[PDB]
Amino acid sequence: AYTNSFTRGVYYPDKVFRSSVLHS
Amino acid sequence: YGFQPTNGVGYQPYRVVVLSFELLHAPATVCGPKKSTNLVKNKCVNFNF
Repeated sequence: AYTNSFTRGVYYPDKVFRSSVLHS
Repeated sequence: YGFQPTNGVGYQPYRVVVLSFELLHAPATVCGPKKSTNLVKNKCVNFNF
């Protein structure tokens, strides 16, 4: 079988805190 | 290498050590002869963390 993720597999690219900031 | 004691320099064996300091993004690790010295707060200060 195969299935569809929707919005899955997002990890914090590294340390360094951060707040409201649409960071790219 | 067939090393032999009667070899001119530049053919004698040299031992090598390569130190590589890495800092992926850890929170803290090894250091040097620091001092710790206490801290403060509310005063314009020159700091090193």
